[PDB]
Amino acid sequence: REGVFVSNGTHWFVTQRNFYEPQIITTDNTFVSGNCDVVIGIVNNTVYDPLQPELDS
Amino acid sequence: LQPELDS
Amino acid sequence: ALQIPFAMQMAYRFNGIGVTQNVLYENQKLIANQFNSAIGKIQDSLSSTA
Ligand SMILES: *[C@@H]1O[C@H](CO)[C@@H](O)[C@H](O)[C@H]1NC(C)=O
Ligand SMILES: *[C@@H]1O[C@H](CO)[C@@H](O)[C@H](O)[C@H]1NC(C)=O
Repeated sequence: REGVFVSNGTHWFVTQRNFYEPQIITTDNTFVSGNCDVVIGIVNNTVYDPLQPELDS
Repeated sequence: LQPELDS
Repeated sequence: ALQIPFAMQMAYRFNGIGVTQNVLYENQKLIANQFNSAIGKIQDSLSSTA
């Protein structure tokens, strides 16, 4: 939604451009546009969903 | 959200 | 100077003008081909007359 995608060893994070601040790649940290097949340099990953930790109760 | 309300 | 992939720099320069980053990657080859062709036209314009 803002900033950039980043990778660790094998974790991935999102951060703002101008100061490193690694956060989990959640749906509320991200947004969707189209299927993958168009995109140059995309990577397979898990996007975390915060709703299911709530609705499981 | 309401579509997910099956829980 | 911090290194950044050029296609990601373009995505920010799009973001800066109020076009959302996805519109670049959804069109990357077309954008590159326009840009490359346009630089050809620049060279031709400067070749044609002083
Ligand atoms: C994530 O980052 C920390 C610091 O680089 C490191 O200790 C940890 O092992 C990394 N984990 C993965 C799976 O990348
Ligand atoms: C992503 O993972 C799926 C797993 O079935 C695989 O079919 C696909 O080719 C992978 N794509 C990339 C870019 O690795």
